[PDB]
Amino acid sequence: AKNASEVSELLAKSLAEKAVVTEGGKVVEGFSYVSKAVAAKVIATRRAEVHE
Amino acid sequence: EGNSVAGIIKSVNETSGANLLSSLKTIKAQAAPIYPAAASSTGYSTQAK
Repeated sequence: AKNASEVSELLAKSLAEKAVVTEGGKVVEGFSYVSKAVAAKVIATRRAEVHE
Repeated sequence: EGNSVAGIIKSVNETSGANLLSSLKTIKAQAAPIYPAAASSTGYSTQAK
């Protein structure tokens, strides 16, 4: 009961991280996008291994 | 005995960025020339006698 607020957030985040992209109301399944935090780690691990 | 620059080049290349500056005095002293130690005396050799 007093951890039920944490039960709800993991229900949201599991639906949030498994989010689908909608274009015209209908989903485009088979659509791959790369985030600006995913691509900022590709920059940061490449700026790290060149600085090394 | 291979040369010590290829020992410096190799032992820097196979070192991660976290333990790099910790390990430089290891590579500095592993590629030092040998200056052999002042041994025990054994004075007045066969030809010296």
